[PDB]
Amino acid sequence: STGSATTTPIDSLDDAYITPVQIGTPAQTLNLDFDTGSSDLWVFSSETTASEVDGQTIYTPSKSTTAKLLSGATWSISYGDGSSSSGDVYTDTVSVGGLTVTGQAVESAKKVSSSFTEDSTIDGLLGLAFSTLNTVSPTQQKTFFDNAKASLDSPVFTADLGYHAPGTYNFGFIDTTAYTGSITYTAVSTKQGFWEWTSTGYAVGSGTFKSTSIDGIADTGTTLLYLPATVVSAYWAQVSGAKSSSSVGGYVFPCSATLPSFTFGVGSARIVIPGDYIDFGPISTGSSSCFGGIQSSAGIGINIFGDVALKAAFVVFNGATTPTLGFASK
Ligand SMILES: COc1nncc2c(C)n(C)c(C)c12
Repeated sequence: STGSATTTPIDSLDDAYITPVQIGTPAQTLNLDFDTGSSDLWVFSSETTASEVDGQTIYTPSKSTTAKLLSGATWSISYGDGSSSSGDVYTDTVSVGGLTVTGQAVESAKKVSSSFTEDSTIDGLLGLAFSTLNTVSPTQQKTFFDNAKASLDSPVFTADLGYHAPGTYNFGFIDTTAYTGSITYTAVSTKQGFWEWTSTGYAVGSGTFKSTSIDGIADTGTTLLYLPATVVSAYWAQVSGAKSSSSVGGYVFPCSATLPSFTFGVGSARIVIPGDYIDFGPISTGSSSCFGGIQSSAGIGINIFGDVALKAAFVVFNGATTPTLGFASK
């Protein structure tokens, strides 16, 4: 089997991407944030505290003839941005782009933090990291990909995120029309539960490439590119007036600037992030200070190849017996 679904930016900044997912019988379609940095499929639901729902579409398990309470199971998650959610668990039929898993754990939120309530466009998350990170207790549950894997034509999924435009998540096949040149594959460590790999270096604009190992994660659920402070300082030094602002929470730059590109290494290959991808617009409405898309990972504890980086590539998440990541230009 295979599946193919379109993923769409939630806003004009590409803060996140949503992908429609069918849950239950008859289908209930929710728009979920596919997140290769976590491993829970959780949704706003008929059980979510009413004052914490503000425009999201909810899953109602009592209206699904295939939903079953997973007795005694609970879940609770906290994300790198300080947001959180928790609740109980059902199993139900879940389909993505024509690919169906029966008995998928669907984690129903009883509580969500304010940042989830405030984002009316995201109805929940669909985790695509390794199932060892799944938070369900006392019986840990498998991701949608993990459950689908054995049925797929090939044990892979691909992320093809758009810049200010729709893109695609495919399961079970590699669309050879979706990228240019060849796909360069690189080793993955699953020891922390992430799609963790080592970039071979970087360049800023038309500058020379610096060969240096940068260990980080491929995370579709993180908006920005978070890299070591040395690398980030070298980038922003090329932008007149750019500075790190503790009051704003990162590097800012004049909105009048034209940003340089940023290149990252994948083995001997190179992925070029155009400068425009690094512009996140005014820090507040009407401001002439703009927020940067490359930020320091210092004080996160891990480097994160988030959407800013991933959207410049066609990315293969290879879940073969020894997982690997592939990157191609597009
Ligand atoms: C204008 O965009 C922003 N402004 N201020 C802080 C931000 C943070 C922390 N992130 C991730 C974005 C996209 C920001």
